[PDB]
Amino acid sequence: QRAGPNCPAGWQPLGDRCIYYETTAMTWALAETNCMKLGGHLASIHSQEEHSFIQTLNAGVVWIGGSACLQAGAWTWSDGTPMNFRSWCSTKPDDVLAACCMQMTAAADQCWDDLPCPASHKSVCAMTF
Repeated sequence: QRAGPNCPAGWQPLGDRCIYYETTAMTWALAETNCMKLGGHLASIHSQEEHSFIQTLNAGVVWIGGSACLQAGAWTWSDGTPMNFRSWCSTKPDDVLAACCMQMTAAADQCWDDLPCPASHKSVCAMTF
């Protein structure tokens, strides 16, 4: 008798860790809110190939990077520090109040590009224990 796979319940312990995914267009507001109630936040990437994962699914854009709309040139994670690895294309254009919620389109040629926040795109959430 040894009950204990990975996650507790109402989650998705794919492999070992725990991650979530959706399809219906639900931006930061719709995603983050529902995601918060679950227990986690907008997933991220490190192994790179994992980035290919969300790109392989294809279901809109993915809100993953953080946010910046109350400082002078300061981009970080959702609520921490910044990341690395990103040689898709040149740096994002502009960086004023015009955009507050970062965004990485998913057209293959769209390349990363900040957004103003309203753009109901699929949700990509991850988590651990």
